Amino acid sequence: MTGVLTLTRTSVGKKVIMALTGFVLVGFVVFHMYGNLKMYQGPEVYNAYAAGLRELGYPIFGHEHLLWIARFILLASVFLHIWAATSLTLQSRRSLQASSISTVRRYGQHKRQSGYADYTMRFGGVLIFFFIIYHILHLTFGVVGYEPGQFIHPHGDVYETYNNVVYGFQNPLIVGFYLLTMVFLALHLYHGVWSMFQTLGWNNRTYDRLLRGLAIVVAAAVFIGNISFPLAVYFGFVA
Amino acid sequence: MTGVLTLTRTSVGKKVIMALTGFVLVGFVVFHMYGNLKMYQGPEVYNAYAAGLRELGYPIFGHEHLLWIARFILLASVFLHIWAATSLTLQSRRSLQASSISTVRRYGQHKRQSGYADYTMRFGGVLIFFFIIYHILHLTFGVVGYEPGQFIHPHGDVYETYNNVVYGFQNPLIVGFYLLTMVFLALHLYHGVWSMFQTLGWNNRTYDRLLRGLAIVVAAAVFIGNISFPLAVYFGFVA
Amino acid sequence: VYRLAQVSVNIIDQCVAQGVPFAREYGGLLDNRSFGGAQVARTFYARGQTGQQLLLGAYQALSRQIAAGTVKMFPRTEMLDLVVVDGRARGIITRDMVTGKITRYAADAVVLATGGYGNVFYLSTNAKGCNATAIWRAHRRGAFFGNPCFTQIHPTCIPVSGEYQSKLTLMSESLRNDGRIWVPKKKGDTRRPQDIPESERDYYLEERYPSFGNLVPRDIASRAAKQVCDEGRGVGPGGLGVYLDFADAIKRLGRQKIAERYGNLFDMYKQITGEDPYETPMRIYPAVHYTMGGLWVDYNLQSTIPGLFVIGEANFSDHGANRLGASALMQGLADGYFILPYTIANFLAQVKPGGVSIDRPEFAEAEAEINQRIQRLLSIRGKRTVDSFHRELGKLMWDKCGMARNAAGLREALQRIPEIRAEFWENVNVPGEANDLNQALEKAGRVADFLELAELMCLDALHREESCGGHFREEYQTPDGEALRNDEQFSYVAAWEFTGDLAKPRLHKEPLVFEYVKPT
Amino acid sequence: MKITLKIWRQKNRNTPGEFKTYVMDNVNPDMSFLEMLDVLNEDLMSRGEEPVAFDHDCREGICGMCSLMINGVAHGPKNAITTCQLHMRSFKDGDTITVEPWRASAFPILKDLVVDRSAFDRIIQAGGYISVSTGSAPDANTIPVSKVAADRAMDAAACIGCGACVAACPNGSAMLFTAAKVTHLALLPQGQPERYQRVVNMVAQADFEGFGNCTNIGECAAVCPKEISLETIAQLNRDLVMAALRGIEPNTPIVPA
Amino acid sequence: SVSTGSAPDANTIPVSKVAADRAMDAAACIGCGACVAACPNGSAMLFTAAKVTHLALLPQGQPERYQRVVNMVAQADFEGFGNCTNIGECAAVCPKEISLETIAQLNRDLVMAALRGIEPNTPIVPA
Ligand SMILES: CCCCCCCCCCCCCCCCCC(=O)O[C@@H](COC(=O)CCCCCCCCCCCCCCC)COP(=O)(O)OCCN
Ligand SMILES: CCCCCCCCCCCCCCCCCC(=O)O[C@@H](COC(=O)CCCCCCCCCCCCCCC)COP(=O)(O)OCCN
Ligand code: HEM
Ligand code: HEM
Ligand code: HEM
Ligand SMILES: CCCCCCCCCCCCO[C@@H]1O[C@H](CO)[C@@H](O[C@H]2O[C@H](CO)[C@@H](O)[C@H](O)[C@H]2O)[C@H](O)[C@H]1O
Ligand code: SF4
Ligand code: SF4
Ligand code: F3S
Ligand code: F3S
Ligand code: FES
Repeated sequence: MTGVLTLTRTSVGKKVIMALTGFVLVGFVVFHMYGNLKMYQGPEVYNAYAAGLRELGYPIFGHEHLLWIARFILLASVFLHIWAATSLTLQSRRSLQASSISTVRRYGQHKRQSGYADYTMRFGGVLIFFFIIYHILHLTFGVVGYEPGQFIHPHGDVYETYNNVVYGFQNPLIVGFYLLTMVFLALHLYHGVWSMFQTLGWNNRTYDRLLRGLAIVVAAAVFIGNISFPLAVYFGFVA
Repeated sequence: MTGVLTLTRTSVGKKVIMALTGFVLVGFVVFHMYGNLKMYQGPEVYNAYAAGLRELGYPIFGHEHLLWIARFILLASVFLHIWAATSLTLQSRRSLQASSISTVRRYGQHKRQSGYADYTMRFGGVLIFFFIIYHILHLTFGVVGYEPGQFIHPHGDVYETYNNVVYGFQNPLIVGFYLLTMVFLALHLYHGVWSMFQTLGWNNRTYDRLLRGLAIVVAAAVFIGNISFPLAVYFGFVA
Repeated sequence: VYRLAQVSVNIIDQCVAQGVPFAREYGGLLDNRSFGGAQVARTFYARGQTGQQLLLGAYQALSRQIAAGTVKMFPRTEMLDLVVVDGRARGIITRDMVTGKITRYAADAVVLATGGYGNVFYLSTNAKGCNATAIWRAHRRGAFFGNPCFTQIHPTCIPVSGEYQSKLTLMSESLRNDGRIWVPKKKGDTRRPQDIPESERDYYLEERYPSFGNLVPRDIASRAAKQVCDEGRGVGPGGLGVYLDFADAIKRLGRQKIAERYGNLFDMYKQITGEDPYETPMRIYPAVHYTMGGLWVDYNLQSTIPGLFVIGEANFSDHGANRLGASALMQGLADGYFILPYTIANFLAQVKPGGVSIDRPEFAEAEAEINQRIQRLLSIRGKRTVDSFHRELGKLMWDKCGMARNAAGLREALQRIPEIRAEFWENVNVPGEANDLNQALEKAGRVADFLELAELMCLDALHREESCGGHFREEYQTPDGEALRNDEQFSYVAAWEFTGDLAKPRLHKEPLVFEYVKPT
Repeated sequence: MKITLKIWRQKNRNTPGEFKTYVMDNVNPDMSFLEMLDVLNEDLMSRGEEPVAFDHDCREGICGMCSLMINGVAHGPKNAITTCQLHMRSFKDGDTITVEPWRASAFPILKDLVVDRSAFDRIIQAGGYISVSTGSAPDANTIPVSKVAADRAMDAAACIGCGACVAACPNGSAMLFTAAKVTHLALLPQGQPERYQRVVNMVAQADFEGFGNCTNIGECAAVCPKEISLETIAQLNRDLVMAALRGIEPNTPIVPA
Repeated sequence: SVSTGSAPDANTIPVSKVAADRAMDAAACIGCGACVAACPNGSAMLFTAAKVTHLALLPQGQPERYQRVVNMVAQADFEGFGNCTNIGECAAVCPKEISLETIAQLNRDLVMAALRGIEPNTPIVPA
């Protein structure tokens, strides 16, 4: 009687919401890795890409209009994603608490045969949340991880995104944090790119292997690019 | 047996044709208000938008090609819309000629309960037709409502659309005509945005309130923008 | 009866195929509910308008045949006479109810499906236009009335607010399964019914009739109600009504479940009367609901007149002395769909098509009779209205030939009916013209036929010296108040023949034999 | 109650009508509106005047005969009821009530308040049925109809054919009646085989009979005695769009006999 | 929701052989609960999905399927089961080899029911 908003009523509907938001977030992650691949072209190309993100369709759309629409869509997707993930994590925790040997163990010898997707997904999701916060504070705003006099904020229509990236991955702690988050995001994609198709019902025996391979390809590409960026910056390949 | 052209055979089919053409025209009206919102950005931004409308997709598309396609689509939509509106208006007029106390009165008392969406739609449609004719003759061609030496025509790739807007809404008669047309177009949108979903059958109990709210939002935004433009120009906020 | 019960299944199949929105279960299959007093759930229903959906399916089939050109529909046209040519019903004489035009139609067969005559009692549950004009004209033309005194009533009907009202809205008779029938003990009580204490409430049907507790049969309970209202109680607007109270049921059962059982009924009662039955007791009063009588028909649904077939409530047919619930719809659909198409074909195959046109002398005589009757009705210009005479006739028939009948009362009614008929034909006011939309003329004709039919009804009630079903004689009843049949002398169908004298019709007994269901 | 009535009085279709004023000194609040009209008719007959003619058979809000525009609203001020179901307690002492017939080109006026509503019959005749003959029906339980679909089809099928939707529609359109029948037949599996033809034919008939178009105003649902929703009109619109996609052409319209 | 005595003839509604085979694959569920036990979330998604797929694949379960799935899913939420992370351990340990395509079918049914605005009924309270 509420319509599509009846999805919030069931756990399966919450997983459908997470599947749609994860579709949006996987698209953004792939496009963001593709955009950040331009740092190897040079500071000019990377800064041109940064400036053109804001001028997306400028002759028709005002400055930062499409960028702000995308930012709002991303914020809504990530908020729905985290809300549904927290709800379902708490539901599964309650489902496990009553019958359990301990608060850290369920069975005496439980043997997993279909992977450890729950552990990796939940822990990596928490890590990705913290990393997104630290990332927006780090590269978008420059208020963390920067010595005084290294971050150049976008003034007017000239961008120093390349300089910010080069001076960002200098502290090995930040590089290690980015690398760990990229490992857990690689696991996140490796499971979720197939899991969103399975959660929406767009899966069967024939396409199961194809969707698993697509998830593997997406996760591998994103992982390789997103660990190439900070390692190249820290080791001196991008300067 | 003639296919979709059978829509022309029935009054409901004419109403469906009007629903589709009104989808097109509502999209154009919203995009037009969004584009004209750049007068407050400045003359440079407004003239850049005017030039980029013609130079749309230029690396792949010729000059004014996409604009001429859009103009042809708009002309077809508005001609089908006006034709079907006239046909349905004449049919509904014939439906009341025989049984009516007068040629201006149907009942000696008719308390209405669901609104007045037949006086507003038809009268505002006639007003919008006349306004579109006058507006094309006014701002597109500058052959009416302009003192000599006040209107500048597109010269090559330079555009003086901002100057035309500033010198157009100087006579308060033009401002009043525009404001009245915007009031009746606000009524048109407030009814038709929902009525075109109802006409195509994309409506039910759950989404009726949602479509009503969407129609209200669209009408309010279009009305506010399209009355802000000439009032600001006439009062001196845009000069 | 066996044919009706046998074709009921085809009736339901046809109704489902036609798109009648019967109640369905969650699995997609049909849902059955039980009537009052029925031991099986054999009833298929729409929510509360099953008759509406059945007639809508039949009307959609009729509209399909009208579009196909096989059926010519003549709405707002009232058949005023039957034309019998060479002993066969070979046409009808009708009047257009808008233009007033008298038309003559000739046919190879004539079917009378004009419903019952329950409006001979002025106060009834039937539609305002229901009449007995067609069947009475056929009876005067040669058709035999089979048991004209067999009338069914409804126990629960919303009473009238004054002498102006002539229709009692039918409420479901399951309302007596959860209510208590009473009237104030004092004859004149100005207190509110809910303010009347329990000791001062005359809970009749409980103080009297201890047997059949809270499930007294409709006939006994309604006779008690009419006796109570005739003694003078003043509970209703005119004193005609009894309190069916739901207060103790609401206190006992959950008000939510009582709502789930009687919500539509309570809403309709509050709309009609302006009183909520959740706080005040509701008022009910008996009204004549059905007529199991009508023109006698044989197994082929054909009347005494060859070529005249009577179907539905207009014939006697399958209901005997009491119509079961959901049987009038069943009988009508059976006759229309699965019986008459066979029997009318059987009749028509033995006769030559055509041969009779509307220029025959019989058509002229019938048309002249109809025109003279209409002109006489319009020319009386008396001081009394048509509804006044109909009200007098209905009150006399309800008091004398209603749920309680006796020889003295029936003789009094047989004396009074000719007097009322003479007063009608000398002192009735029918305004307007014949060639116009004269509703008063339609009412005048219907009441003119009713005044003749009521005499035959009273004569049949007097002749049947027994009680069976709806027909109740006070001289023949069990100590419990039930009907007491005389199967030795009255086990037959009484078909009455019009002899030209309204007070002396000829009785024809059609003996009844029961080889399968033994009388008990 | 003292009640003033401005009643439309028209001698016939050709004669132009006028409003006539009738004062009722005593009106019972429990008395129905049609009962008050009957009392006025008796008073007129006693005074020698011509009684007011109006349509009425069942007086239960089921048949659909009653058709009165009372004080500007079809079937009276109260919604979800008919003229017969309207009682004088809905009015106040000294009130003026304007009684009118249906005003539509396809609904000719025959008398004071009587209206010719055969255009609805011709709309039904133009495919508002399931073309099943007698004796060919399968078993009643052969085709499963879901309870929700049956409930919606009964909501649509509960249409008494009063024509108040045409009367209160500013365009004089039969959209609600046609939509109700189309939705009733379309929601059942028995109405599927000819549904996309049926709607087109029915819509064409409503155009041929002389009804207006649907501006989606919604007065029809406001004054409908049976609370038939605009979802029926949306269902008809979907069916007509789908039939246009299938190239369904309307048949020859049903000509009056 | 079919009562006794109202059933039509057994051959009235044709069920395709592949649909019957899939519905028998889903219907072959012994209710052991090993899917809940091996699922790291303790979810009954395999059992509920098997029943939903069994009834949805036959023409007799069509009238009430989009309600049923929602109700069944809601009941699994009310009874105290976890959510499906699509791990697939339940199908690994299932004695009758119920595939994860049953869970995909349930997901499709629930999405379609949400598109229809299907509201779960009141949960079945333990007696
Ligand atoms: C359909 C909805 C459309 C959106 C409507 C809401 C959005 C617009 C209104 C609210 C925002 C206010 C816009 C006003 C313009 C702000 C931007 C601006 O002026 O540009 C500054 C750019 O500043 C920013 O950083 C702009 C804000 C963008 C950062 C926020 C990132 C959000 C991330 C979203 C995704 C979250 C993660 C989920 C996906 C993984 C310029 O910097 P500066 O030179 O003034 O620097 C300070 C002086 N040194
Ligand atoms: C899929 C179909 C594609 C389209 C095919 C047909 C259309 C193209 C062929 C017919 C038109 C060809 C015209 C080619 C030249 C037009 C450009 C041109 O001449 O440029 C001038 C601009 O010319 C115009 O302005 C031409 C008219 C364009 C405006 C037409 C308005 C159309 C409105 C349509 C919507 C109507 C309302 C419905 C929506 C509410 C520049 O100014 P000027 O040199 O004339 O300056 C004069 C100095 N004294
Ligand atoms: C970079 C942004 C993110 C992307 C691209 C992403 C992608 C995905 C995808 C595609 C799924 C599968 C959804 C499904 O099976 O229907 C998923 C599941 C999940 N994500 Fe995310 N996610 C992101 C951020 C987060 C964050 C910030 C959290 C934690 C707050 C999180 C926690 C989870 C959890 C717990 C699940 C699985 C829950 C379950 O399957 O029952 N994710 N993710
Ligand atoms: C090591 C790989 C990455 C690099 C080099 C990188 C680089 C950048 C840079 C330079 C910015 C600032 C540009 C801007 O704010 O508009 C940025 C913003 C952003 N990044 Fe990343 N990023 C990486 C990984 C990620 C990942 C994995 C995510 C998703 C979880 C992500 C999400 C974002 C978001 C949401 C913004 C803000 C976008 C905006 O403000 O418009 N980034 N990134
Ligand atoms: C670009 C400007 C216009 C827009 C955006 C617009 C939009 C709409 C929309 C969306 C509808 C509802 C259609 C439906 O319910 O299916 C509508 C109805 C209508 N429009 Fe327009 N319209 C515009 C200009 C006009 C013009 C120029 C006329 C005629 C002179 C007109 C006359 C009408 C009429 C008469 C109706 C409803 C008629 C009926 O339902 O009987 N409009 N309009
Ligand atoms: C600026 C250009 C637009 C304005 C100029 C065009 C205006 C012309 C329309 C005026 C009315 C004539 O419009 C004409 O209406 C008639 C009947 O009303 C329609 O006639 C047709 O459809 C109607 C139902 O809608 C039925 O009677 C029948 O199926 C057929 O006659 C024609 O298909 C349409 O062409
Ligand atoms: S749709 Fe409603 S208002 Fe119209 S005829 Fe049917 S019942 Fe009357
Ligand atoms: S493990 Fe398999 S058989 Fe056992 S309950 Fe779960 S789905 Fe059914
Ligand atoms: S009021 Fe009129 S516009 Fe359509 S919805 Fe009803 S017929
Ligand atoms: S193993 Fe568990 S996570 Fe879901 S797919 Fe099966 S219930
Ligand atoms: S008289 Fe039958 S609906 Fe009113």
